[PDB]
Amino acid sequence: PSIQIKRVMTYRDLDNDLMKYSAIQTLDGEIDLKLLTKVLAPEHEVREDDVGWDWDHLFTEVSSEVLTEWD
Amino acid sequence: NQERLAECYYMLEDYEGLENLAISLPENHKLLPEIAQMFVRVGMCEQAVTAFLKCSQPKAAVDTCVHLNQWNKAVELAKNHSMKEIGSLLARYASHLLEKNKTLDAIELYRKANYFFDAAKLMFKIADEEAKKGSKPLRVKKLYVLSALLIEQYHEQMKFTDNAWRGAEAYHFFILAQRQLYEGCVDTALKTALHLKDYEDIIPPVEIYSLLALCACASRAFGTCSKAFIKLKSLETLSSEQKQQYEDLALEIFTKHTSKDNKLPTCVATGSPITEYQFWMCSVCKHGVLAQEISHYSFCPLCHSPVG
Ligand SMILES: [Zn+2]
Repeated sequence: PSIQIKRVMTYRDLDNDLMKYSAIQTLDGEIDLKLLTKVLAPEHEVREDDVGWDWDHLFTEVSSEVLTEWD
Repeated sequence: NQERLAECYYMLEDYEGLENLAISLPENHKLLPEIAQMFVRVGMCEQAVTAFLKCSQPKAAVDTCVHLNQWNKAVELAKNHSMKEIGSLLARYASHLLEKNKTLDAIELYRKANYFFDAAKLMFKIADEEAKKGSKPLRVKKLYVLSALLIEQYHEQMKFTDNAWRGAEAYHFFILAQRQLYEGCVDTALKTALHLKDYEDIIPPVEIYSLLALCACASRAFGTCSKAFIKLKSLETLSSEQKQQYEDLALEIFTKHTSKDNKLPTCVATGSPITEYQFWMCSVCKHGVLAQEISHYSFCPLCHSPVG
């Protein structure tokens, strides 16, 4: 891939997020609420799909992720 | 010939033949204990237990369940044949496992052995530790759901759930409030945050009231916004610099705008109170969902059990 292409992609990616989350990041556009937004979570983290949660598979998943997180 | 036939089956590894031979023998026999030992060596707990019980040796039938770590069968046979010495076995085995930091293994045994209270306590401790750690809300919700499920299994064994399912609901409504805030339905997000205000014992107060203040600011609820910063500043677990930051932000907000503003069961789907007397109810989590939003979900939003 072209280096200029990588630079353009990086610039667009950086430009995206600011206007993506300016809707709730600031009040009226002049007051920045970065202090209060710190307790929010990423979009994909608060997405849940309607799938049955059986005890065994859920337990295995949470155990695996805990073991990966724990050190 | 029986004695040599069992040896031929064993060396041939035709364990189905061994099982057929053991079930074709009379109630007692000099060969059944040997067959059960063979089964134990190869690892067939069920066939070994049946063979030993045919020999009328329940002590070994439970010693193999302990040895092969089939604690459900061990406890059941202890209850039947009146040994009752396996409680200490489970206690010290789980103590050793905890000494190895394998709490999940302890929970697994306690679930296998139907000691659901102990596994529920362990999962409650783990969920509380995760909540204190401030990890991802979905993970905490899953842990609390599993803990509540263990509590429900213990209660079904008996025949406090208002604590387990409440612990699940706290983080579930946290997630729902965040989702509704992102989706733009600010009014529902504010209502859900106000409803979550009741669970300050589980979720840390700082996160709760910061989210509530954010929802109020994004939804033009400045009275509730002021009521949120009052508690946020008054919180005793905040640093002096953090208190100064909160005070300065509140000062800016309330110089910009005026501070003055303009139980029934709760629907899991949208946090609004269930006004109607007739409403869809879950079969497990015991928390209702409004009749206008039941059909949308193929599983109960709180506990993900099948709808019905
Ligand atoms: Zn439910």
